[PDB]
Amino acid sequence: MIKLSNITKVFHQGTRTIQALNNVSLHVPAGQIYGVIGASGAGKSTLIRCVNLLERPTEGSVLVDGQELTTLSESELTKARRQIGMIFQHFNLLSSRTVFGNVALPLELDNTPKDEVKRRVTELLSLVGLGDKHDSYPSNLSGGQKQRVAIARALASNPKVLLCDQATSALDPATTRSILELLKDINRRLGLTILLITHEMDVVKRICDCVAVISNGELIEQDTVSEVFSHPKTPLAQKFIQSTLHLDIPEDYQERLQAEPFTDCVPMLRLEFTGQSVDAPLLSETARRFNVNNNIISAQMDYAGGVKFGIMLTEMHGTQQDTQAAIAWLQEHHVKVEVLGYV
Amino acid sequence: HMIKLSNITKVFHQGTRTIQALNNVSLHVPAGQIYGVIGASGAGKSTLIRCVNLLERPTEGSVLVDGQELTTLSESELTKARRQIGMIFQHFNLLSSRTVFGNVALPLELDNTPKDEVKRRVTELLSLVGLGDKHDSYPSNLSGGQKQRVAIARALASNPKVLLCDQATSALDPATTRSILELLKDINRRLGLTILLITHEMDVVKRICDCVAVISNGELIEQDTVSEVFSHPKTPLAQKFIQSTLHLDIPEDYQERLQAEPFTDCVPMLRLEFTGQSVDAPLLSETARRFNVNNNIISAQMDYAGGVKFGIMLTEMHGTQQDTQAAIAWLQEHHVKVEVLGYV
Amino acid sequence: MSEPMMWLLVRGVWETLAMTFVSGFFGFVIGLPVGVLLYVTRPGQIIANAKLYRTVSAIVNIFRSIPFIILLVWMIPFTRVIVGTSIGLQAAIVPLTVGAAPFIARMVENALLEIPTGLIEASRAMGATPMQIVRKVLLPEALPGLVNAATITLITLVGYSAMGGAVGAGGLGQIGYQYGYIGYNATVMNTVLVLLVILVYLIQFAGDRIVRAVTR
Amino acid sequence: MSEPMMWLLVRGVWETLAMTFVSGFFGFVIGLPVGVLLYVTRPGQIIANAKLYRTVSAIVNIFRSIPFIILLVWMIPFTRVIVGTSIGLQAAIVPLTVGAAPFIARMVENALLEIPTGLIEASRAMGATPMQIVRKVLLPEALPGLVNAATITLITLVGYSAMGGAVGAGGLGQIGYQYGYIGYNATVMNTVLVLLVILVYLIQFAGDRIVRAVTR
Ligand SMILES: Nc1ncnc2c1ncn2[C@@H]1O[C@H](COP(=O)(O)OP(=O)(O)O)[C@@H](O)[C@H]1O
Ligand SMILES: Nc1ncnc2c1ncn2[C@@H]1O[C@H](COP(=O)(O)OP(=O)(O)O)[C@@H](O)[C@H]1O
Repeated sequence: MIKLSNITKVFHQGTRTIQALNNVSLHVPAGQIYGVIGASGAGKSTLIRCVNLLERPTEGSVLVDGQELTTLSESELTKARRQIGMIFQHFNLLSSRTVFGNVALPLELDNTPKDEVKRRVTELLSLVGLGDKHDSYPSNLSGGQKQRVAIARALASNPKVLLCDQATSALDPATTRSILELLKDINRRLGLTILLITHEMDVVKRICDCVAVISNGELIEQDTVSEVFSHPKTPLAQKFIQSTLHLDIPEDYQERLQAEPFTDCVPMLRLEFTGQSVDAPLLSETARRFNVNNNIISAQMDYAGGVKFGIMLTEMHGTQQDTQAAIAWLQEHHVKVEVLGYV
Repeated sequence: HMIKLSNITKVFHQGTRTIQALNNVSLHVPAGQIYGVIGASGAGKSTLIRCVNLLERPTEGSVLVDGQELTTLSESELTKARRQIGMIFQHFNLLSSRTVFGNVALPLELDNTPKDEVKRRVTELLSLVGLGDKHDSYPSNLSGGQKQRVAIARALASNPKVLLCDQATSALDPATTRSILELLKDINRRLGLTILLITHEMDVVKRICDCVAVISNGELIEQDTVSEVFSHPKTPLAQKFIQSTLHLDIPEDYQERLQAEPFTDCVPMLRLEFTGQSVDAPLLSETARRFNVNNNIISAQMDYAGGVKFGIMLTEMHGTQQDTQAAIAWLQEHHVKVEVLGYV
Repeated sequence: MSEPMMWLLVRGVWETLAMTFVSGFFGFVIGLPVGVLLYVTRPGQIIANAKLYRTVSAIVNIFRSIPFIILLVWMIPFTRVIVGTSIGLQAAIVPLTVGAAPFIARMVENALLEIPTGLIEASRAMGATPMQIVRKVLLPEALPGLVNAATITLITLVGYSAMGGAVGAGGLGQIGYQYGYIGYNATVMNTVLVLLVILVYLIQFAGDRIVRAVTR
Repeated sequence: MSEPMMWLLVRGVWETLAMTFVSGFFGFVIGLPVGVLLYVTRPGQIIANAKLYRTVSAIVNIFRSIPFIILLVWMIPFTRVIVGTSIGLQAAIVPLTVGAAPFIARMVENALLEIPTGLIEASRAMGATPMQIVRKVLLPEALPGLVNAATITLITLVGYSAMGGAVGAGGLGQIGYQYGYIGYNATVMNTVLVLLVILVYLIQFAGDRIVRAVTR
């Protein structure tokens, strides 16, 4: 649906040149949920705008549904923008309208028969579970409830694409669950191409099929979710995976931690597990086989896109010949073993 | 005992309806110690702390600081009392109009002090907090932490015996809350300053607190020492907070599968408490070899609270109906608390 | 307490009202369009001529600076060339309209800068015309501030209307002037004062309450 | 222009600055404490009086709701009793400040309300007394706000003092009323206009210069 090619944008502000995005190219396969993760000022907000041209790229190419959006009549670009729905962090609804009317607005803009907008709005409202809430104002609604109105309104046009700007960025984790679950059931049911940006790796997990990772206005990794969570290529990606998995090496350890082996030391290890590795009784096997003691300082395990992964920080008590033997055994079994230092 | 709160009960009438903020809350902060009060938002933390200061009036109870009674007192007495209790706040409460310097000095101006000590006292307290560079800056210029240093130095101006903290690190980032808390920590150790503390963040508690009360809905549910609360938590809620500080996530997929009703081809999912004795003891590695069990670790963390090691594990245990029953029992003997959350 | 007198004084109450609202009305006719012109023309906004906003905001300002009587007096030749007369309300509502308009527009602009941008953004992404944004989004969203604007416009105009008595615009203010500044009949001066105080409150209770009803 | 006129203008320019600035001062000596004591009495504040507030708040609203000219005229007896005159430069100042106090007090409280309540809390916590908290904390914090109000008050007082020249306060307002209305010289009117506009821009520009001077 979305193919952005070599897209770069420079802002004109303050006698200062900023790169919001630099040589950015992104294909999103029709039918798929595609995340973009990065940091504040990393250039994602700029980017997601570039799709429906809420921002004009200083160079590069946007095309949606085969149609290049860069050179367009402002009157053709409205018609173009019918096929791209959008939603926002702060939900952006008219306080002056009800749930119903708020959804009917985009239908109003490009003129639709009184009954057709009734049909459409009323349908999209049950779809989002707001058919109960028809007459309410945004005053009386939940951040989630609002974001559901926001969704229904995005789909009024019946588009081929749904843009999400930090769409969950402020929400109940519980409710963040419900809205992403809903975006998903729309992907699956309706074949709606979805592109979203976030700083939250947790949403990237939940509904994304692919994920890009972006810095200094360039996105360095483009892969599947499975790949990136399990086999992060860039240290920065790893760091993000240290957000999702919470791995805390306690503070007493760093002062306690030795760069090289000292007499009567045991090694400290970072063990990274992948897929089947993760359900394996690998450490309990090493207890018996190599007569070693694994002490676990920290361990987390997580699903990302149908592949399990996990990391744990452990001590290993044993011989030099026993320890060197479990570690190898572990490696042969595809635990990644990294020796952090000594305790 | 430096500060003593006794049967403190505070009620409010806001609406038609009448809410009870605090019910028979009692706690003693021994001098030279750092005391945390943790709880959910709306438990009465903010009220509780305030009473000590009589920024709030306890409906009934006793408030005793440095031995001196407060509740019934003369407003001119309450001023000299307040010279003994410094306070800092979540929203840093600095005058936007004044320099970091003069901001500190304002409490010194409240009772009249010669300009000479002020220049002295303030320069000192600023070298303490690490702002000495910044004497001439305006708060709008400061980053979040810098403001709290100012607020701290300012509360320390009167050279008070007791420092109160109202969610004092709550708006800072993880990085700064570490550096603020450790700065407070020093003042406690170096100057022996007494600290009362309120947080919603258990992390704040396990970092610098000696004692901890868990408060829930105006009530104190668990009162013990930090060492004692993070090790052998006597309350489910207490466990909830602790279980939080160490970030322990049981993925949705597990909770969905976990069922307290046991089935066929099922293994128990159980959560394990380790205290300082059992923390470094290789009780799981042993337990495999001896009882021919497979230990599957779903997540786990070890930490320190109050100079004491401890930790928690969610694992599933793979073995024979007997083998499983056996190794569980061997962990209980070794001071692992074994609690079975279901079968899977 | 003359029945002769009371009826003129009660003709006066009509004199303010006509003067207040007809000006208020025409003020907005000019004030409201000019107000959206300012708003949308500001740097961040839709049309965004910082050169056009500089011009219009200047016109707006110098007119707001002129105190009203000085504007009322200075305006007579023009008031006349317009109405053909000078004394009397139908002439007074000329300088009373020009008194209000610039004062209004700045309120409009300020009332539009009140609604969160990014309803514009949400809005643009839907294919929204600039017209459509103003009409379909901006104005309806600003409304409780548009009504509060008029309550202030109107209440301001009553007092403006009364300065016209000294210049013989012929309203409750003129009765206070003639009888207060010269005659000093004590019952009419007390009555004129209370009448007008009463008129401010009614204007505000009406608007103050109608705002309550338009919000959400 | 006649040389006896140029010299007459220069009285008015003075008689205007006179009235406006003096009225201002007295109006603050009053509205300021009124404002402060309107802020405190609200629910939740240092001394919370439901009823005391209501009384002071209604009366300021009453006083504020009387269009100035009507205030002046209704005040004729007051003025003479206190001044010994209803006429002239210093007579003007009585009504002119009574007309300023409600503006000022309302503004002062609205300025105080800009100050985050946690500042009070910090202050009581240091053992500061309700007087200390005002002069040591609250006022300093709204100084930009308050200086803004002063600007806005003095400007208001110009228009007020000008309308005083219909009722013989003298000043540039008198000069306009006579030579723009009673009988007309184009030149004299036109330099009355222009003088007044400049007095306002100067009053505005200066205030902003002060407010922009307060530290962020
Ligand atoms: N309209 C704009 N004008 C000027 N600078 C902008 C504008 N939008 C964004 N920027 C700046 O350029 C960078 C673009 O990144 P952005 O799209 O905001 O990514 P993020 O969503 O991670 O903040 C930001 O650091 C921002 O400060
Ligand atoms: N000044 C007040 N007026 C009315 N109700 C209050 C007031 N202060 C607290 N409450 C109520 O009592 C509870 C006391 O909690 P609070 O003092 O805010 O501590 P916490 O930090 O636990 O929320 C609040 O949840 C609130 O509902």
